[PDB]
Amino acid sequence: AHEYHNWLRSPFSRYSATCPNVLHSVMTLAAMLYKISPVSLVLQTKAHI
Amino acid sequence: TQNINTVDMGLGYTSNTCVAYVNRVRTDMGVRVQDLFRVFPMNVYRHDEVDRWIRHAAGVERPQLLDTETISMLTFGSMSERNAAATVHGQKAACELI
Amino acid sequence: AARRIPHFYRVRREVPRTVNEMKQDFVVTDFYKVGNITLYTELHPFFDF
Amino acid sequence: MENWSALELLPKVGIPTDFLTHVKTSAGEEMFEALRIYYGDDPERYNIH
Amino acid sequence: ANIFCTFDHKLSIADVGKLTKLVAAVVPIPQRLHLIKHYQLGLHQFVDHTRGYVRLRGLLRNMTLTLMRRVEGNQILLHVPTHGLLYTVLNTGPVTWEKGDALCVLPPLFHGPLARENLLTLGQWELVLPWIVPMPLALEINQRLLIMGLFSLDRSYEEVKAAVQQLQTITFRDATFTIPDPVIDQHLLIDMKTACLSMSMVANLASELTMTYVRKLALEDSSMLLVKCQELLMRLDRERSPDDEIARLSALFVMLRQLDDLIREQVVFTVCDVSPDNKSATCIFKG
Amino acid sequence: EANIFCTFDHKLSIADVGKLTKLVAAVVPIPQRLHLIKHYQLGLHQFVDHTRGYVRLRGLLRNMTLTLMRRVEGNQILLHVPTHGLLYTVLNTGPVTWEKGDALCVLPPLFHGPLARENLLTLGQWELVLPWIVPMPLALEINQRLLIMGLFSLDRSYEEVKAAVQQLQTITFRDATFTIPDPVIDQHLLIDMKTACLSMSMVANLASELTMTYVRKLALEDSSMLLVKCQELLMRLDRPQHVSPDDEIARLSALFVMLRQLDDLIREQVVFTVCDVSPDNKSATCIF
Amino acid sequence: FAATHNPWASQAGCLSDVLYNTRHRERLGYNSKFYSPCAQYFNTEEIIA
Repeated sequence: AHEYHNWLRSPFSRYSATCPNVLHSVMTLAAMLYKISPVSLVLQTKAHI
Repeated sequence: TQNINTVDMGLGYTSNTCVAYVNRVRTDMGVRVQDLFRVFPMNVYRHDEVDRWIRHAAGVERPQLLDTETISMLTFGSMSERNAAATVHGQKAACELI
Repeated sequence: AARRIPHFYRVRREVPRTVNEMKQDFVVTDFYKVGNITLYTELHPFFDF
Repeated sequence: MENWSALELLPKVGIPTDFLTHVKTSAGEEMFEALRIYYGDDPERYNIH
Repeated sequence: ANIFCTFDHKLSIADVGKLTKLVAAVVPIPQRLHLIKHYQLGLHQFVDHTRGYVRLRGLLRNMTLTLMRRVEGNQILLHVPTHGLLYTVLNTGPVTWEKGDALCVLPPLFHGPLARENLLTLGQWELVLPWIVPMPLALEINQRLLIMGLFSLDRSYEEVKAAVQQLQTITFRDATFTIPDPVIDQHLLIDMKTACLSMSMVANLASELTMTYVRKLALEDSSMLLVKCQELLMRLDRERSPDDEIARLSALFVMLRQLDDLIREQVVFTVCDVSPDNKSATCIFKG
Repeated sequence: EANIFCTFDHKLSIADVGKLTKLVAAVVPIPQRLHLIKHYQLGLHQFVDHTRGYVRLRGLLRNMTLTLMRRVEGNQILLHVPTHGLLYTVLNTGPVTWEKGDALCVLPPLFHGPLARENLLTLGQWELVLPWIVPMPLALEINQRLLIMGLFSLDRSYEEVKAAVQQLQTITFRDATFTIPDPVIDQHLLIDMKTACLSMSMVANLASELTMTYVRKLALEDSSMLLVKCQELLMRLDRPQHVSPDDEIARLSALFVMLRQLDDLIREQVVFTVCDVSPDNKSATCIF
Repeated sequence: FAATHNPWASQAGCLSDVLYNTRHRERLGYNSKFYSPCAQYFNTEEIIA
């Protein structure tokens, strides 16, 4: 248990337990993992995400 | 050289101004968000090829050669951006908060 | 021409892409911004220079 | 050019010239044909040739 | 050419009684106006946290400097000196003057001092006068601050700490000062940092440009000075496109032009007979 | 001894003396410093010679004395040598905007661009060309930039030097444009570069072993923009053991005097420093 | 009567309180001549003093 050094913090496991199974929740588990790099930020905003 | 000097002879506040009439604005109610690269010229990313990438995809040109404007900007405080060519609106103004 | 199609890939230098691909990286409310560097090459609707 | 000592030495007519804008604005925006401003009090009126 | 100055705040009688002791001393002011408010007067408007002392020297070099003459009700008779005629001053510097030296003017180094200018303060304002020190001590203490700042980047070792403690002391005639560090808590002040950076990088630019320019120069008429120049360069080395060299040479000149508050110490006075207690001295204003 | 009279072989018409009476308190140099002079040595047109060098004129006008023109009444121009210290009023025709703090140095008049080249007095073989009064940063930039033209361009073809100095001749200082027309490579340039080479070799040799590695330590420690500039400028060819306090003191003294004898080639002693500028940027009241 | 309607701004040491306080801006090497209109809302040494 090195929770502040992992790459998946508490809200990922908080979100996995309460989701449905209609193949959109797997897309949300995917796209919660967009990084928060400045390069990731300019790439995300540069397509109006 | 004259030198007047006044004595206030009022108990409370004996003179009231009121904001009366608006002639015009001087800003533009604009959306030109604040260019933080011209406010903080000291900071870059510590790794190269990601500093030049951010300055490539962030619309701001890189200072190529070392001019005395660059060292008076990094040391002292002066007018970083220049006044543009065409201003039919007026003075520009915005800021940013997360 | 078909037999030396590996003989370009033995040397492994990256090629910078055309500006025609720099154009179509953008969304329709961003093509008229100051950051679009492909405005000095889009002149005419019929002859892209 | 038009000598301004003939303005400065010759006796002039007093008049309430009330024009609507500032005088230095009407100078610096060249509403008049030929201005001659001095911000001091120059002695060039006195060299009477 | 006489100047005036007025204080907006209430000025007591003790503040005048401690200010009029400073009846003839230098007070530099930013602009030669005929009437100037007191916030601009002095050097309190310039000090802050991040910037240090070399900034104060650089802005004081280009600043005009005047002489305080008399006091009145709430107008202060500042008086700008003229080149050639002679005046009287006082000694706010901590060194006893003697005959015929050349005084310099440098910013005072006791920022937050034990003297605190006699509590001659107003609301968020305080008066401060620059030191008036003769020239050998002036460029001496300039070198002392400089090589105190050079050692500041690797100070974890202990013999360099004792070297810095040696540098913090000073000697003169009956004079001991303790000039504090530019470094406080593992970081440097930005103007001191850019000063030592400018001189170290103009030294490096010389070290990697002279080996090009002895060959780019020596294909003209050679001299014995030129072969001894390459002898110096070659002993230094054996001891171990236009676009880049144009930037190297431009950066060379513009970065050596940032030491101009260090490489030239310009004299501002010539001492005449001095007084007993060595606090006052008639003098000739130069420059 | 204070007032210098002059004369012309022509006479002076009302149009010409009306052109000239506008130039009260204008600066005019004198090659000789004698009591009575002729107008064929007044000004600078005795010494102008194109395809000889703008730098020769920069070294020559630096050597003349300076005067101020006033009180013209017919065959008397009355140049007046300024004493050392009193407040004078001057007048500039060189189009540069001024500032209350900036000092002044004299430069030969470079061409400005419009092909006007105003001479304001035209005689049979002699026009009157006038010295420029310019602020101190433009004077330092002119001196360092033509020294860059001299030092950079040895052993090169005309093509890359043309492409470099076509953009290096331009100085955009206070919304103007400028050009340095004749940087020609004279013996004066060769002795200037020889002193520069000697001073650079001295500060490369007798500097410390710890000042060479200061920016390397800031590269290993800190990260700024000009640090990235220094790494791109020096990185291509890539515990203190020795400590010595007093040897470092003498080393910095030698480094200082050799930096000063490098800096002397571009930094002239100032000739004027203002107290006020006229707000239409014509005259100024300066002390020297 | 709530705690804080923007928890990345109010409490001492956020991104904006370190980004706009003139103390932390002077530490971070800022241009003193640029105006940023949020600077009057984020000081304390003008406010709590």
